[PDB]
Amino acid sequence: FLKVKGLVKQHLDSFNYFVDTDLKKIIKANQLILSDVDPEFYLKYVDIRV
Amino acid sequence: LSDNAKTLHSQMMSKGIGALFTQQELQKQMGIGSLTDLMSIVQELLDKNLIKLVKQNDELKFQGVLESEAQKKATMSAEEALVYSYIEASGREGIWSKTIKARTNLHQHVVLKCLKSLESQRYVKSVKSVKFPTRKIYMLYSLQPSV
Amino acid sequence: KKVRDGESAKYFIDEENFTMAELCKPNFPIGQISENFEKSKMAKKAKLEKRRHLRELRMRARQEFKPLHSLTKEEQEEEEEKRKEERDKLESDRKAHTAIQLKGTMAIDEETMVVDRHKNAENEYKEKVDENPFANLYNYGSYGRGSYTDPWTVEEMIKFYKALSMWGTDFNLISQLYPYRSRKQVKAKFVNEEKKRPILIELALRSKLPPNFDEYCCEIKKNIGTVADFNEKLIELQNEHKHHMKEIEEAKNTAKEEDQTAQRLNDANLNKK
Repeated sequence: FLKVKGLVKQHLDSFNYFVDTDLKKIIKANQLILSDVDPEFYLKYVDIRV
Repeated sequence: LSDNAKTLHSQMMSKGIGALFTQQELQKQMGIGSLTDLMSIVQELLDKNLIKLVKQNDELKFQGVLESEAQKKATMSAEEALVYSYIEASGREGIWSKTIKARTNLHQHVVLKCLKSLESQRYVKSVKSVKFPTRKIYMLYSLQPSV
Repeated sequence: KKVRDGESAKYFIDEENFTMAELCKPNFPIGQISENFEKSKMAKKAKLEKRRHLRELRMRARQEFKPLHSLTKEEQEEEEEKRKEERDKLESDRKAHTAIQLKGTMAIDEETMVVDRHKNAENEYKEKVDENPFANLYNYGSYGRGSYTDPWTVEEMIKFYKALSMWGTDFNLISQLYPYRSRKQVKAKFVNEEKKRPILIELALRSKLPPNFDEYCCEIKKNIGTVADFNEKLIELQNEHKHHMKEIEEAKNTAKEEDQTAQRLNDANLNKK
C-alpha cells in the first residue's frame, strides 16, 4: 500500500486531480465576456492547462 | 414601406380622434384573420403600437406622423431610433438620464453618442428646470412645461 | 539535403549537405535546423500573398475610377463571400429593427398581445459565419501612415504635361483628374516634376489652353452633373430659404404652444378655485 499510493497523498493526489480535472472544468463556467458597448466582441475559452 | 393600401387605411383611420372603435371597424370590414396578420405586419412596419389595458387594444396616440426611418440621420445603427422613440413619449416634463440608464440596461457612453448624434439634427431641444436634482431635461420640442 | 551537423571549425562543412564553400551569408541555410519549422515557414508565404493581394487591388483600381468606392467594392465582395459562408455553414436573419415589434410575431395573434414579454426581451444573433485560421504574425518596425506607390506610367506623365499645358497648378482638380491616385502623393509628384524639367513646363505656361477636354473627362469618368453657378446658386438660395422658413415656422409653433400652455395654466388656475 505504501509502495502503490504512499503515506502523504492528502495533498499530492488532490492537487493532481485539481490540475487534471477542476482547472479545466471551472473555466467552462466563465468563458463568455460579452460587453455593453459594440455588441460583437467576445472571447471563448476552449482549453486551459498548466 | 409600400406593402399594400393598408398604410393609407391606417392614415384614414388615424386622421381624426381615434379609439378602440376604429380598430373594431378595421377588424369589422374584411375577414378577421388576414386583417390581424397584415395589421401585425403594418405594426412591424414602424407604426402605432398597441396598449395593454382593461380594454383590448388602443392606438398611440392620435396622429399619423410616421417619422423614424430607422437607417438615415448620418449613420446606420438600430439603437438610435429606439432612444428617439423612448424620448418621444416622455410626457409632461421630460425624462431623466438615470431613467434611460435604468431602462434597457445599456451603457452610458452609448447614451452620450445618442446625445451627440441626435443633437446633430435638433431633436434634443431641452427645457431646463429651476432646480437640477438629476438633470430633468431633454424633452422633444417648444420648451413647454417650465415646472 | 537535410538537417545534419556536417562539420565546423576546419573547412567548409560537408558531411551530409549540399554546401561546397564558405561565406554562406546569402541565403543562410548552412548546417541544420530543428526549431520553428511550419510557423516560421508560413509567414513569408502569408506576407507574399498579402503583397500580391495589394498588387491585384492596385490593378483593379485602374478600372473603376473611384478609390474608396473600390475599397467598398472590395468589402462588398468579401461580404458576398460572407453570405456564401452563410449558405455554407448554416430563416437566418434573426435580428431586431428600429421599433419594438421584433422577432415570428409582433405580439400574440390569438386574442391580444401575448408575446410582449418575449418581444420586450440584440446580443442573440447570427455570428457563426466568418471562420479563418490563426497565425503569430507581426507588423512592427513602423506601422500606421505610409504611401503605397509604384513606378509611374509614362502615358500618365504625357497626360500630366498636357494637363499642365491645359489646366495648371490646381491640386484638387489634378487629384480629381487622376481619380484612383491620392492627394499627398501627387503633391510629391508636383515637386518631383518641378525639379527636373524647365523647358516643357515653360512652354506649358506659355500655351494657355482652354479647359474643355478636362471637363469632358471629369464629367465622363466621374459621371457628375456639374450644374452651373446660376443653377447651383439658385438651389443653395432655395435651400437656405426653405431652412429659414422651417426655422420661422418652428419658432411660430413654439410661440403658439407656449400661448396654449399659458392658457391651459390659466384654465387650471380657474378650475383650482
